[PDB]
Amino acid sequence: APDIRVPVLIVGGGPAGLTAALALSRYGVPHLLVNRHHGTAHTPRAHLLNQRTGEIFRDLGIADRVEAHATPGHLMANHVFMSTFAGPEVARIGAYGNGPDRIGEYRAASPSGLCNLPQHLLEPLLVEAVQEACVGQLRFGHEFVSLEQDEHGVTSRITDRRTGRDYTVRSDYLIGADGARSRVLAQLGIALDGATGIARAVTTWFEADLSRYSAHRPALLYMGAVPGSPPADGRVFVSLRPWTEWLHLTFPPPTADVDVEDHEAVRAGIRESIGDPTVDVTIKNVSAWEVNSAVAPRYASGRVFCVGDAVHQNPPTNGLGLNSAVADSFNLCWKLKLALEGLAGPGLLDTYHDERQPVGRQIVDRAFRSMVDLIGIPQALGFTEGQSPEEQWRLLDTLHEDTEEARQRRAALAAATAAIHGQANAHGVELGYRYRTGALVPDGTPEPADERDPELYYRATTWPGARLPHAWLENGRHRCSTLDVTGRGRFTLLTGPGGEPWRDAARDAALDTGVEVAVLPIGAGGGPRDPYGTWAELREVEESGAVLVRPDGHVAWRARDHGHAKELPEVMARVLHQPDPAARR
Amino acid sequence: APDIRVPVLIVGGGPAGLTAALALSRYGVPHLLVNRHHGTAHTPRAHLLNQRTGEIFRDLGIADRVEAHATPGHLMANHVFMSTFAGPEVARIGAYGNGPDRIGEYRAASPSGLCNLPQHLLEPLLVEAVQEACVGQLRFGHEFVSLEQDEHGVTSRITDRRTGRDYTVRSDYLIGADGARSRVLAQLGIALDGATGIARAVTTWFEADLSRYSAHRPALLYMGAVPGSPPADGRVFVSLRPWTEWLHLTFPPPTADVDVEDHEAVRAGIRESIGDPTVDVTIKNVSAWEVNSAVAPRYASGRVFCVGDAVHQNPPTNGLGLNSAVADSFNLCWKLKLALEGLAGPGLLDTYHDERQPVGRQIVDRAFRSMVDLIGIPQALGFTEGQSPEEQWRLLDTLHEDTEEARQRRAALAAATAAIHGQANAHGVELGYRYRTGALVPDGTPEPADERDPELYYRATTWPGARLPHAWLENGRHRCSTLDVTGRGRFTLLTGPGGEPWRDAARDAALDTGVEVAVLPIGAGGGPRDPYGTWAELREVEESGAVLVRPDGHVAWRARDHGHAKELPEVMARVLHQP
Amino acid sequence: RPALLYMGAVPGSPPADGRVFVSLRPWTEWLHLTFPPPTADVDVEDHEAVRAGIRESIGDPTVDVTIKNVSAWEV
Ligand SMILES: Cc1cc2nc3c(=O)[nH]c(=O)nc-3n(C[C@H](O)[C@H](O)[C@H](O)COP(=O)(O)OP(=O)(O)OC[C@H]3O[C@@H](n4cnc5c(N)ncnc54)[C@H](O)[C@@H]3O)c2cc1C
Ligand SMILES: Cc1cc2nc3c(=O)[nH]c(=O)nc-3n(C[C@H](O)[C@H](O)[C@H](O)COP(=O)(O)OP(=O)(O)OC[C@H]3O[C@@H](n4cnc5c(N)ncnc54)[C@H](O)[C@@H]3O)c2cc1C
Ligand SMILES: [Cl-]
Ligand SMILES: [Cl-]
Ligand SMILES: [Cl-]
Repeated sequence: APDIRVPVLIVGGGPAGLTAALALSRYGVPHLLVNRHHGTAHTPRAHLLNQRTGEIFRDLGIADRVEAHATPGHLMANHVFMSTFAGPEVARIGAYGNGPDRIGEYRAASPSGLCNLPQHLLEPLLVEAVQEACVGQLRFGHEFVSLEQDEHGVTSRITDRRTGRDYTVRSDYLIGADGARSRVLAQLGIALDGATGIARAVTTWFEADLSRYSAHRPALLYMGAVPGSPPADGRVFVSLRPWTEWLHLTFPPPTADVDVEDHEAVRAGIRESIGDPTVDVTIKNVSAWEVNSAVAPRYASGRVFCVGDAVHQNPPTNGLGLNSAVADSFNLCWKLKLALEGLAGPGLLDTYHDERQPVGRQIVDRAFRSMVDLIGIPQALGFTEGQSPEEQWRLLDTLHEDTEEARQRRAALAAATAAIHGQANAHGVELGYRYRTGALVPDGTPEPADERDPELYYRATTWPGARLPHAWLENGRHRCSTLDVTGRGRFTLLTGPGGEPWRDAARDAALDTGVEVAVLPIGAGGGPRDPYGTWAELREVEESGAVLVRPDGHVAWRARDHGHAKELPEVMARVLHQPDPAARR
Repeated sequence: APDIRVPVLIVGGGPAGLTAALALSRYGVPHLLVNRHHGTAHTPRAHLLNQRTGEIFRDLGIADRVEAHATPGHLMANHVFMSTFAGPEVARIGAYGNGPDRIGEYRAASPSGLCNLPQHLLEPLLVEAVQEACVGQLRFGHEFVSLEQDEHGVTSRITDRRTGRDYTVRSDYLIGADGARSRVLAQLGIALDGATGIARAVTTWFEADLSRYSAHRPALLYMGAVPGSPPADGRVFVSLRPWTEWLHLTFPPPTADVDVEDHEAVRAGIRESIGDPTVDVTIKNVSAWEVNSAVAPRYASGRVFCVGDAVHQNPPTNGLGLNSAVADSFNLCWKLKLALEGLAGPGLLDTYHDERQPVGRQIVDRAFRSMVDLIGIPQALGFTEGQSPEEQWRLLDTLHEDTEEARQRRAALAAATAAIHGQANAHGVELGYRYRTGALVPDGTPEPADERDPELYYRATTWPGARLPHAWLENGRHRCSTLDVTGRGRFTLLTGPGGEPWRDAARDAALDTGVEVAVLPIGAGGGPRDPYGTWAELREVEESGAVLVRPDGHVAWRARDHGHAKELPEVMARVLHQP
Repeated sequence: RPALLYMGAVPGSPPADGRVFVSLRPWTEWLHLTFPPPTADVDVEDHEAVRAGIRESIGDPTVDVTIKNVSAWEV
């Protein structure tokens, strides 16, 4: 006899969990979320919000609230390598699409920019949105202990940490959003692939007016090396509030004792990284963080689905962790809604693993290689163990000399610096991932490809599994994206001139499946216009064709022309995995 | 074969029709709206937004946009009777719940205030919200010509006025939102009851800095009488942007040359009303419009439903027309949504007329009686036709003498002033209307009644048919009304401690009817809190009981205790009029 | 749809009767350029004719138009 019955139990109220609660809130699905801690994040942790996250927050209706508090992209314009903050600079690249060679592609790719908003500010914004909708319930100070699942539901044991009293929750489904060392994932018998404690990071949150060393070269990341240090002893400054509020990251050797409470010693390390004793440093927090590089081989078992840091862990390079957490929960929730309605079978819920687990592998691999690229810069300079400050100042000074030695060091520094685009301008990784199996019906066309590095370069496509291309439309006098007039908990069929047969096809699809397909003509039927012609360029179907958009803004299917309209009802049945045991496997 | 097939055609793009397109947008219902004019309203027209409209705009997600542009309630604090604007004042009452004797009741009654936002500003906000949703389609410059309907739908003939191209729309339902002289209502064979041209009103929109004559007595309405005029020649000043943007209203006798383009003449008239020839007056527009008071005996026929000015017309007094237009469309759209999904029949759509026609009768009668009350002030002062300026100045001055004559006029003024509460503080009209037949199950309790004038005084109740009472809840640390956590396209069952049996009952109701009833415990089960205990006081059920709230914020049913749980499935089948 | 140049054509005009709006102070101060035919009598003092033409170019008579200057220029 269970204490609570609810359609969905969310375990964990970090970004992944709160994203799932907000999505289910927007879709009208009652849920309970339990979070072990009494409050939201009390330190910055992850901060970089990429364009995909920006699009998901527009769909969930919180983008304006996030933007009001976040650092804007133009104050993240560079990625800097330096000696001390007050000393000579080593190298610099354009970051986050601000450089003239990337800014066009970044603007064409999304209605959203990149911005910077740390977790102690983001999480309260998600909490407020969830409380305002009043569809599900948040319980902070409540700890998940264990689960059993069966054919029909999931029975979970929960502890109220204040009262010490246990209770049980019976749910149709459970979301594991409980972060690294997930108890939910463990209870499923799923063990991550990869290494644990591959490094420690010591992250210090502090206040210091460093505007004299930063404002002329605005950046999110200033990566420093104090002359007389081995190459591994890099000092990473992260701008949180230009140019007064900061993180400082060090990577202590495996055999160093870190006293997180020793503010005195941490303050002296930061003053050494700055190299200007007149800058007053106030410590706000110091945290030691075990860095892993690991990914779950399976994301789900039965009626339990794990998201975010429960199924992927990586170094902070690329800032992919937070963005991938948001996109995991946004992939899953519209699928749980249709299953709970009886409009989709367990076959649709299986596509969560099929679509998201390969992205988990991709981001863990990319973040690892970007962490290893960092040491290339001080190596190119000729920095090693056992060098005096004076020897390293001389290597920096002799860098610009008219010798064979200096020419080769300048070449090695340019090559080491070029590789940092893999973390500063990784547009293909951020926006260009495509689901190749899952809640989609291939059209028989080959995947578009070119000679450009697919990690660095995004290429807009309606190929099924791809995120729908962004184009500026106009609805009367209202400027709106292709991504703004799709999603929001429904399927949308984008059509054009000569697309009338799509209306009866969509009508038949909804009758056969009980799922509505909204028909939206662009540049026809009095619908939104394509003022620049950009949508006609990107849609890759003819005027009479169609692009079928899922509730998460990925393309489920496309059709060159209205010759394919009669396929739509069967396409929708296959996307929804509607349990037809005669249906064709 | 029709040109266009669409669930709902809305005819008319004023407040009523734009509200319907916004509600249908929020509910995900594809629709088409045609409006004969190429633009939204080009002059202020209706401006007073009452608390109930504020609540509906909170439901439809646009109340913050409206509030950013509107005059706030505290700047509409008085209703003023005066001579000239620059001359001596005659009388004053508190307005719109600003007086100390009404402010408490107005604050407890709603999460929303009253505000002032003219139609030329409000209509673009609704259009923008509809275009942003991109669920339905707006076509301005398109004119409805005629319809025919059958068992299965409605076929309308439309003309594109710029091209003269004609086309046909086949819709399941049609909303007539086409305003006064509704072409849609006519084609239904339904004629209004009440008179036409009961008067002519001349409305001048102008700019003048009158802060010196208004700031010390903030009002929406300054009602003046230039000494040497008959009582019927009242000048109504309406504040639009304190204190530089105004309307000036007059009621010329049904015989008089009204040149609307004669600006220099209107301008001279406004200057005389002000009584201070140094004030610069810039005319922005002059409009003549015929004041009616009629109400349709029937709001609907078959698959066609008429809202707002199509079905009720009244003088501007009480500003009920704009508010009632919004509440008509909000009553109707959630019922259409359940009808289109096959979860309700024509029986639910019949409740539109049953609920809203009686409110149309009430507002037309109240507004007429409020218009008639206005002449009572100048009459109390002893003003009549055929008096000189000096004669009327003398009567103003003598009003405060220690004579019997002056004692009597003083008493007659006070009584005529007290009647203006029926337009200035008519809280029971604005918020307290209750549906007694329609999409509701009466609980078998007698309707709460009391001694207070029910036009003036709102009495909060969960008696089925009433608007759900406002209480402040807190959901975690988020402050929210009972009205914020209900509505928004769904049925909600508010419960309390010992209400667990309502869980199984709502699930059974969903199985039998196909309509979800969201269960929301207050002060139990980790749900929203009632920090003051106000909700426990207003809910008029026990802790273990239930209040069933409709998508429009009205109560469909209540139950004293959890023993009534087993009744919820049949209650839901009767509210939805399932065969 | 922010622009320096908004080039209009009032339906029922010859192609050569283009109306060019030039944004000078977004969105309250403007130029309006026409190219009258070589026959036309241009009266740079008839503010009320010029005003009626701008209102026509705009297509919304609720927009108040205040003339600052009219000039004819030999291209
Ligand atoms: C100390 C620390 C510092 C970090 N700093 C950075 C950084 O600088 N840059 C960067 O890019 N990434 C960083 N990360 C990772 C980043 O914070 C995550 O990628 C991001 O929060 C997404 O995580 P999530 O919501 O999946 O999990 P989390 O943020 O870990 O949240 C999961 C939540 O579940 C709760 N929980 C755990 N067990 C239970 C249970 N049994 N019952 C109920 N609740 C439970 C936890 O209390 C926690 O609130 C850091 C991580 C940690 C742990
Ligand atoms: C000149 C004027 C001044 C007013 N001033 C005041 C005031 O000061 N105070 C006050 O309280 N009330 C006033 N009103 C009334 C007030 O505007 C209405 O109560 C309010 O507009 C709500 O109206 P609605 O949406 O029902 O209709 P409306 O605002 O009349 O809008 C209906 C729309 O339908 C369109 N239409 C008509 N026929 C067709 C067709 N065949 N096809 C397509 N579309 C069609 C019209 O173009 C119009 O835009 C005024 C009305 C008028 C006409
Ligand atoms: Cl804690
Ligand atoms: Cl938003
Ligand atoms: Cl709002």
